[PDB]
Amino acid sequence: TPSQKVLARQEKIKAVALELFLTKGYQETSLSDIIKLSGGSYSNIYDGFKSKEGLFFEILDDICKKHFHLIYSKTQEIKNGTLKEILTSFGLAFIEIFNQPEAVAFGKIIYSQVYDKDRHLANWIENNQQNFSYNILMGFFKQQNNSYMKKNAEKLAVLFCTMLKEPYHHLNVLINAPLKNKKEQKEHVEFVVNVFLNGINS
Amino acid sequence: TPSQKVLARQEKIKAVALELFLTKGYQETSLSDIIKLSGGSYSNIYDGFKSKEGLFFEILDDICKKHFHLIYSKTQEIKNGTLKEILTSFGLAFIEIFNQPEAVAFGKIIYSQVYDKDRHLANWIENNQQNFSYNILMGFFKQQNNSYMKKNAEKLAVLFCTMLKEPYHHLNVLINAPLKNKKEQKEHVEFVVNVFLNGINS
Ligand SMILES: C[C@H](CCC(=O)O)[C@H]1CC[C@H]2[C@@H]3[C@H](O)C[C@@H]4C[C@H](O)CC[C@]4(C)[C@H]3C[C@H](O)[C@]12C
Ligand SMILES: C[C@H](CCC(=O)O)[C@H]1CC[C@H]2[C@@H]3[C@H](O)C[C@@H]4C[C@H](O)CC[C@]4(C)[C@H]3C[C@H](O)[C@]12C
Repeated sequence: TPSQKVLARQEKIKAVALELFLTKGYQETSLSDIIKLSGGSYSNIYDGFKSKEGLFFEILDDICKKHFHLIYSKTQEIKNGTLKEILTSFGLAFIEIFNQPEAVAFGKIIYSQVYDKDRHLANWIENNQQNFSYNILMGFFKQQNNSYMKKNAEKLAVLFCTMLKEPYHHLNVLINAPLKNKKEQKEHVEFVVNVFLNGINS
Repeated sequence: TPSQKVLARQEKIKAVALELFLTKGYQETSLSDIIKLSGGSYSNIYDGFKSKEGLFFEILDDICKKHFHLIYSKTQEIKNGTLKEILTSFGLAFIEIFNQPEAVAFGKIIYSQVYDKDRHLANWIENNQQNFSYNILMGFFKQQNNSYMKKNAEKLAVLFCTMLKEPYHHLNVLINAPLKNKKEQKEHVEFVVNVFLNGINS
């Protein structure tokens, strides 16, 4: 199929771009480096492919796609679980994802574009909001028969993700702070989930 | 006094460096730009002054100094306040600080050094840990007659700061997301403080 061939060609460009970002560095690599090693599989493929910035985000697209399904799965298959159980389910999958060297390596690439005048990053977030994981949590919240939970559902989703993620991913990215091993991951999830549901007065 | 003169000279270099970072851009400005406009007030002042990186952190030093005292004040003068009251006191001062364009402008400078091979940033955090604000919260926690609060005091301090700060400062920095106006600041503090103390089951 001509369509399959196109997709295959696209997966080729991105795989090259990725290997360069990883091998040579994001800042070091120009589009042309990408076109050269993509050989006759480019010519001009240009839709998210006009710049190395677009390619990175086309790649990040895929990664976030795979992140969602994967978190949705540990979630989808739970037996009428309590809030606690779906909360710690999501948590484990979420936190494991952000303690992979890949989370950090892409993290660094994003942080480095802080002075991008082209603003590819703003567009990406502005136009990929539906594909973020917290929409899963936000979804379970509105299901709950709690007016507080239902009216604050989005803010709560973001708040819980942050609690699990936050000082830590940021320190990983900026100064290469060590990742959490699964034991630590589990610990922190229980910890956060408890404060979150029950608060510290107890 | 010769010492006063030295300090004055130092405040001159940093004030120049700051104006350049703000006016010309951090990445755009080299040490020499700083030395030229500092005129005869440099020659080689070199202790945190050997690089533009050192100057930035010498400046950040001062800013974090002023941030601490200021937060300590809204805190220090409270009448045997409940955890709630010192929590919302700290919160307001903390969150107001991070919704100033200055927080964001320095935020951008830090994020941009993600590929700094000299690692000035790691040293700065590694060697300025005592001067961070959460040490204030960590301090009130250990005072509380709660074994949970006292044994987790540090993790709780960091956790509360994060809840107030986190998706938001990060989005401010990377994509220039809008700041919170004081009304929104207050709202978010009450919100966070409540989940934090009482959890969402209620
Ligand atoms: C918290 C909120 C979205 C909640 C979430 O993590 O799903 C904000 C905070 C930082 C933003 C994130 C990052 O700066 C970019 C990240 C890329 C990751 O692989 C997933 C999305 C990603 C993490 C972004 C999604 C979303 O805009 C983030 C995560
Ligand atoms: C949360 C924890 C420290 C808690 C705190 O904010 O006081 C971590 C997260 C991000 C780190 C911070 C930033 O990347 C650098 C920030 C500079 C700010 O003006 C104050 C400290 C500052 C904010 C850093 C202090 C500390 O290492 C931070 C804040």
